Amino acid sequence: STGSATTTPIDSLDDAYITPVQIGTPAQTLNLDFDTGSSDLWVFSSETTASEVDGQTIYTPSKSTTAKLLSGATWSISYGDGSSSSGDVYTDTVSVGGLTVTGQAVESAKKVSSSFTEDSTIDGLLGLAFSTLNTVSPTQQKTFFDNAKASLDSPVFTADLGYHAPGTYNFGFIDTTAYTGSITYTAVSTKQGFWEWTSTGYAVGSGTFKSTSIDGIADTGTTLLYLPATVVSAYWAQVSGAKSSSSVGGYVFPCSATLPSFTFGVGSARIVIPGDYIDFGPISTGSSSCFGGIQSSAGIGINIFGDVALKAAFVVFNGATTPTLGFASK
Repeated sequence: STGSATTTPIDSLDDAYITPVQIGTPAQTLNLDFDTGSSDLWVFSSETTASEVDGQTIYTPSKSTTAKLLSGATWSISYGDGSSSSGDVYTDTVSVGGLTVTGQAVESAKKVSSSFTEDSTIDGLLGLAFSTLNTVSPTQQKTFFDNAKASLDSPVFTADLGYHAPGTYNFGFIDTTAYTGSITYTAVSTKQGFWEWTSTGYAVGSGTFKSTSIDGIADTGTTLLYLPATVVSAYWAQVSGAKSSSSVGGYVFPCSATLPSFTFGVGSARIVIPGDYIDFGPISTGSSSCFGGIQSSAGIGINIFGDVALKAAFVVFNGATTPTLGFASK
């Protein structure tokens, strides 16, 4: 089987992308943030504290004839950005882009942190990291991809995120018309539960490529590109007036500046992030200080190839017995 769904930016900055997901019978369609950095499929629901719901579409298990409470199971998750959610668990039928999984664990939120409440466009998350990170207790649950992968024509999914435009998540096939050139595959470590890989280096603008190993994770649920402070400093040094601001929480630059591109290595191949993808706009409405899309990872513990990086590529998440990642230009 295969599936194919369009993913749409939630705002003019590409701060996140939402993909419609059909849950239950009759279908309830919720717009979920596909997140290759986590492993829980959780949703706003009829069980979420009413004061913590503000415009989201909710899943109501009682209205689904295929929903079944997963007796005793609870979940609680805290994300790298300090947000969190928790609740109980149903199994139900879940379909993405025509691909259907029966018995999928659908984590119903009873509580969500403020950042989720305040974002009316995201109705939950669909984790696509490895199932070892799933938070359901006492019986850990499988991700949608893990449940689907036996049925898929090929055990893969692809992320083709758009720059200021919709893109595509495909399951079970590689759309050879969606990219240019060839796909370069690179090794993945699953030891932390992430799509963790090692970039071969970087270049800033038209500068020379620096060969150096940069271990990091491919994370569709992170907006920005977080890299070691040495790399980030080398990038912003090429932007006149750019500076790291403790008050704002990272590198800012004059909105009048033209940003250089940033290149990252995938084996012997190179992915070029155009400079315009690194512009996240004014730090506050009307300000002439703009927020940079490449930031330091020093205070994270891990480098993160977020959407700024991934949207410059056609990315293959190969879930074969020995997983790999593939990157092509597009």
